[PDB]
Amino acid sequence: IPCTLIVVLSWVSFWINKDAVPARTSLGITTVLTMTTLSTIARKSLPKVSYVTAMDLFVSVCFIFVFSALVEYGTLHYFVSSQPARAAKMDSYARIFFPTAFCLFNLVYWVSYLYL
Amino acid sequence: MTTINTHLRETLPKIPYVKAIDMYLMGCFVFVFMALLEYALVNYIFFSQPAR
Amino acid sequence: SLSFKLKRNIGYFILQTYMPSILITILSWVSFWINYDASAARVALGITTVLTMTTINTHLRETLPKIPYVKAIDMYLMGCFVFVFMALLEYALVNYIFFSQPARAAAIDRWSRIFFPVVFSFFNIVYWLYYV
Amino acid sequence: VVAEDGSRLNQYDLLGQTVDSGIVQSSTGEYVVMTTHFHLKRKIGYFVIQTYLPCIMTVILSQVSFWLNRESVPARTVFGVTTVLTMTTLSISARNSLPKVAYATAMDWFIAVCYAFVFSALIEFATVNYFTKSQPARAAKIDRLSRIAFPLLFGIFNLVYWATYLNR
Amino acid sequence: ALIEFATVNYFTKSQPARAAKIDRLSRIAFPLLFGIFNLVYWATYLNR
Amino acid sequence: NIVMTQSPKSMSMSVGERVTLSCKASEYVGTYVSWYQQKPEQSPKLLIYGASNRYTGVPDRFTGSGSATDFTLTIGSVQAEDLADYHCGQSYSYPTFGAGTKLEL
Ligand SMILES: *[C@@H]1O[C@H](CO)[C@@H](O[C@@H]2O[C@H](CO)[C@@H](O[C@@H]3O[C@H](CO[C@H]4O[C@H](CO)[C@@H](O)[C@H](O)[C@@H]4O)[C@@H](O)[C@H](O[C@H]4O[C@H](CO)[C@@H](O)[C@H](O)[C@@H]4O)[C@@H]3O)[C@H](O)[C@H]2NC(C)=O)[C@H](O)[C@H]1NC(C)=O
Ligand SMILES: CCCCCCCCCCCCCCCCCC(=O)OC[C@@H](COP(=O)(O)OC[C@@H](N)C(=O)O)OC(=O)CCCCCCCCCCCCCCC
Ligand SMILES: Cc1ccc(-n2c(-c3ccccc3)nc3ccccc3c2=O)cc1
Repeated sequence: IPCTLIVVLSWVSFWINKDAVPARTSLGITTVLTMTTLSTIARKSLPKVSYVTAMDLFVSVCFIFVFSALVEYGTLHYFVSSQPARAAKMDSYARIFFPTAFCLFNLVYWVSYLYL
Repeated sequence: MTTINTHLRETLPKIPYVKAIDMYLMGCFVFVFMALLEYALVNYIFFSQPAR
Repeated sequence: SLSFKLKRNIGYFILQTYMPSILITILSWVSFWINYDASAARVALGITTVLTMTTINTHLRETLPKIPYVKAIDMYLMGCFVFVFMALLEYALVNYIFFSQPARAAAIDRWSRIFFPVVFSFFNIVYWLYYV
Repeated sequence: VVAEDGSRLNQYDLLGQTVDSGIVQSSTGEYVVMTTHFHLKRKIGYFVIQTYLPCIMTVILSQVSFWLNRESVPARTVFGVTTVLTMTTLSISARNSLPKVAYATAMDWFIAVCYAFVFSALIEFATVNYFTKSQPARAAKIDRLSRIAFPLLFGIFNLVYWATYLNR
Repeated sequence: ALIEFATVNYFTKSQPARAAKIDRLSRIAFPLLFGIFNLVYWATYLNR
Repeated sequence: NIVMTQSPKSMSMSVGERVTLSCKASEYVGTYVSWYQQKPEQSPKLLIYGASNRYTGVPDRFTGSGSATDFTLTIGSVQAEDLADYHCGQSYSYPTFGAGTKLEL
């Protein structure tokens, strides 16, 4: 629950006005630090095994999602100066491609692991 | 970087020398610090030369 | 029966929990010297101060037992947190009336500059005469 | 006699040993006591990396905020608050390794001076911002003086501290 | 609260009246609902 | 080795007075210094062992003190039979002796 809630919090950035740079930057980076703290705790639950468990695959995918949101904002802001239409449509495209990808990953993950 | 180092140092004992992981964390810190100093330099000198 | 009367030395706690929170409250007061035109700066000060106080508390409580009643150190930390929170709420009040009437907003900032340190000193005197 | 390979000391160095013999008067009589003293010198490396370098780094970062433009109030405010927060975290962390003694150690004094420098930098910024838009000349002058004074004072303090604590 | 601010910012500079309306409604709704929840929660876990 | 510097080289005092002989150790010797009285054409006699411990048959006026590197032997109210040489030695390590101290009137 905390990891997915952090992921949706990262999504929230896609609706913030593209002009407010400090707001969205801080949103993304704070999401990242919260993600790393959560990963540390979750892995600290169990012994130090070198292989990948189902829990830390989930946490790693959540971290990738938050990182994707932050880098996406960075690229959008960079393209503002070059091409306005590119960034304008990029925001809306991300708004849909992020939640759909997360729902799809959830479906795959839970189907594979619960039915095993 | 500070909090990652903090969480790491808890597990190990207190040894006088630097471990490979400690040297890696130092390097990553120094790179982040240098990026911050790069922005500091850019901001200091921008008002004079916008091209520099 | 052999009994011992132990008096606890306080210097360690001055170094560990009392001085940091006092300094964090002093930091909180800086917000009133910053122009009330700046929202990001003042909110940064207030929020960072609140969170630093919470960090002080969380690190402190990890070394005591789960006790029902309020300890004196708990009283001090709660009061300091209330002071930091009041600084943040005062800034919010200023920001609510910034555009409509900057004169009264400046008056409120000035009064805060005067009366946060004074009320803090009164609270400190009450606290340190109640226990000491 | 101490065995050559027999050292389980992580944080200390065994300089040598001393023996003596004496007498102690107890409540049951006069007893011979044999004493050995093992002389140990603590290794500073762990504490250098874990406290001294972070504190110096936070001081450097706090002073780097002077070179920023006065037209960036949020940025310098973030610098000040985050440096103070880092100093508080470091001060809470440092003591956790030592017993809860009632006096200040050399590390405590170093951290106190570093906290003072971070706090002073933030107050200098507050003053500069206060004098901005009314007396810009004064604000710029004090910022320019600070850019030299703060690093030099920190360096002089470091020289004195290390000289007086590495020669005792 | 975060979602409400996001909605306000989305609707700002396009429908300012709507943004002001939702903001001034939330200012009364959120404390009221939190107080109602607190009262119910404490009444049900203490009257027991 | 461990050098035991004994001073003064010589000294004279009448009968009835208090004197203090001193012996300095180079390194640390703990309380492992002994004091010896050697009358002319005779073998040494142990007076003080440990650092402050009168050997059996030693009058109560002789008394030793000191620890670590500094040691002293105070002869309170010297008599006429206290004229001799006085050697300090350390037994912390392989023994070393001070150069000696002659006592005249
Ligand atoms: C740490 O904590 C412990 C435990 O709480 C304390 O120990 C208590 O110490 C006090 C005083 O040292 C003890 O009180 C003493 O009780 C004695 C017996 O009481 C009988 O007589 C009284 C009436 O006088 C009856 O009410 C009672 O029921 C008993 O029948 C008294 O004799 C003692 O002297 C009293 O009387 C004489 C009369 O000449 C007076 O001069 C005295 O001043 C005094 O009034 C005294 O009252 C108490 O009992 C202890 N507790 C326990 C559980 O034993 C330690 O004091 C406390 N501090 C430290 C440093 O350890
Ligand atoms: C592990 C569990 C974690 C779960 C986390 C997920 C949380 C999901 C929780 C999701 C709930 C999020 C609530 C925040 C949304 C704010 C309202 C909004 O965005 O839309 C309302 C809009 C529609 O009306 P209009 O358009 O203004 O009409 C006039 C004209 N424009 C026209 O349409 O003609 O404006 C309003 O009316 C504002 C009143 C609602 C404010 C909040 C009260 C309810 C919640 C108040 C407080 C909510 C309580 C929540 C707690 C239960
Ligand atoms: C292994 C290791 C140990 C310490 C640090 N560290 C360094 C720091 C100090 C010198 C060189 C590189 C980083 N600064 C800091 C500044 C502020 C807060 C924490 C740190 C910190 O935790 C990073 C990694």
